[PDB]
Amino acid sequence: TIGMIALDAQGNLSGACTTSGMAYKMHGRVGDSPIIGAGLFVDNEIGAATATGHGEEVIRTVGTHLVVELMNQGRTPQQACKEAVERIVKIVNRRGKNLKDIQVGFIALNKKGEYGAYCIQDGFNFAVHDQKGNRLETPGFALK
Amino acid sequence: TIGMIALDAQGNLSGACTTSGMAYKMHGRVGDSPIIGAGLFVDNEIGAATATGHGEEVIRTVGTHLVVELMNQGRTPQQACKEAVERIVKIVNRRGKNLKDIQVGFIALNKKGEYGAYCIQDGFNFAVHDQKGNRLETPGFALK
Amino acid sequence: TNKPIVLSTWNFGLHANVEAWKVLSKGGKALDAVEKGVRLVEDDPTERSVGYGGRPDRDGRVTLDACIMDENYNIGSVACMEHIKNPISVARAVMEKVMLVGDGALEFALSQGFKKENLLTAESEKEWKEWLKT
Amino acid sequence: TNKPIVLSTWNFGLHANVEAWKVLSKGGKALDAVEKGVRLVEDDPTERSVGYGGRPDRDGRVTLDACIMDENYNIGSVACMEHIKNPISVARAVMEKVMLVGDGALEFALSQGFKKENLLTAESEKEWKEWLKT
Repeated sequence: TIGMIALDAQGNLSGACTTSGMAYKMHGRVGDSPIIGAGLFVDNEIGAATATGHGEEVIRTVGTHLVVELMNQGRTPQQACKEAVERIVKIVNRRGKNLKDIQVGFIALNKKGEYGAYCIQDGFNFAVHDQKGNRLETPGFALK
Repeated sequence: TIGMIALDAQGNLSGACTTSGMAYKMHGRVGDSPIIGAGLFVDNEIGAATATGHGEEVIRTVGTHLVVELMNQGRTPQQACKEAVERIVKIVNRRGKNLKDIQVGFIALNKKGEYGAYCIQDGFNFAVHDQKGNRLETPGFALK
Repeated sequence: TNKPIVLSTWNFGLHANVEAWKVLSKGGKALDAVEKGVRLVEDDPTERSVGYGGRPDRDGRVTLDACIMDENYNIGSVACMEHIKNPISVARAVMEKVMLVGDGALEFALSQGFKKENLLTAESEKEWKEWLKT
Repeated sequence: TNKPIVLSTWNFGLHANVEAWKVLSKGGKALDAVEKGVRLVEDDPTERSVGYGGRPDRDGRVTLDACIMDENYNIGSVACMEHIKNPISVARAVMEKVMLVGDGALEFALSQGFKKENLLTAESEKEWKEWLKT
């Protein structure tokens, strides 16, 4: 999967999410990537977010809509991604599952061009390009 | 479409949404009804909601997740349906569309068994069954 | 706490709620109640916006969409599924065995013991053909 | 305000961002930037989680999923679509002409001028056949 979100020179947000899905999935299997609350959400009055990972968990938590509503409530993009990850962590536990068996990463942007990310497990990076250049950055993770 | 949400004697929530979708749709068209942000959302710690109306609109606003999140913040089920529709009216306006062409509404139930409903336009109704029996109620609506 | 309680959409909701209440009033699970409730409408060919009533797509194919969600964040969904009268129950089997679409949804349904049925009623066929003329 | 700016997931977002920046640095629209950026990875047969080169489903079918959202709540989505290399662009066509799946998504794609292509690379076909052996 790749998810991509941008803020342009006009101050407008947009995003895209595209995937081939889980290798060797059952025919007709769809994950979170084409689902507007889940793999991608954009509200031009607030911010944008995109996700990747185990599709099942992003879907079950409607994750990017959550990240954007958190930004709406006053969280920074980084805080929003973190709190959304922490909700998946609590649900995984409530389900009696093992956190090691799931990976989700969120990235987020607000109107001001602030940005942030958080993920379940180490090993997820994201790329950010602004007028200072293109950088590969490594966000915080829950599973320590 | 029918959407149905329930709170059982153990205090647990569940929901179901099933449809034949828009009459004479393009082949392959999917609306809100099978999408966990959109036609239906359940969080057993908080509440449940299910949607009515134009499927495309419920998908773009991730409407039932929004309702449940509003309940999470402490809105009553009626307040959360109302605020969800009000946010949505604002989006319809931002899009340059006519409210008259758009129906979106919601029914919701919290962990205490309080319930609520709201819609853009008059004419929707919903059925409620508790120990006072079964009855068809008409909710508030935005387009006066 | 007002429990048990069930809500559903539209006037056919009133009728589905009677079936839900058969489960809920005896202390049954919300998940079983909601499944039973909406299957009433799926099964009724005179309910033309759900299941075996349902008005076909422009090519004349009845394609159904359903999802289900339980009390512990389990989910199942099927979309654009043909020939199965009770997509809620297919969604339930997805949830127990998260989203399938099109031919794949039907294949999984068949593997779980559901049977193919012709969901296009004479009435729906008739109405489809009038719409094709306009 | 820090603008323009683009974020993308995973290390292949680094080179995807360079493509997106060709639009953004010239004052172009976010929508066009994110479509060009992810298309670069769709096109890459070496990136086996996106588009061309994607590892197929268990039956050997490369099925793709994508969605797009602009700055004014316009959305388009395709899921389980075969034979079209750039599903983001079909999704954009859905959005401008909200969700199509399976054969129907392909039929719409072909109607908008997209072309049928074999998305299964020799490498992907061979690893899929090796996966079957287990």
